[PDB]
Amino acid sequence: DDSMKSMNKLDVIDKQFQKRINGEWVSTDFKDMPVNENTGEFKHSDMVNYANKKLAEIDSMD
Amino acid sequence: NAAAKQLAGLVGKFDGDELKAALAYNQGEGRLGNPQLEAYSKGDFASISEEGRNYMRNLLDVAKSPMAGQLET
Repeated sequence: DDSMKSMNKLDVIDKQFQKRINGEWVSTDFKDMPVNENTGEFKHSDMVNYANKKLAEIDSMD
Repeated sequence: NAAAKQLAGLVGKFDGDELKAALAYNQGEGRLGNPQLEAYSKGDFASISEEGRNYMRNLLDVAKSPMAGQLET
């Protein structure tokens, strides 16, 4: 259950974050879009996990 | 003088950010308003309302809050 919840909320976080990178005024603080029905709650754990996984992901790019 | 003291406290009670003090006076400190005062603390936003954001924008003169450079845009 945690693996699916984390993957879904992780991609949601990343998309809403790319929005902030390209656009402006997106409020990535803690309160995001949890209405995915599957994503459900956002723990604070994701954004730290998001930053870590995405930074390593960038490291692994070609 | 009493209102000047209240506004000087509002300037003091938050920070050297007078625009939030003006918003706190106009929209009340602690009623409906108190969410907005906190909401301001996250960017100019939309959690703030018809009279709130417009009146706050009217005081885009002196001075000198970060949100004053951040209200527009």
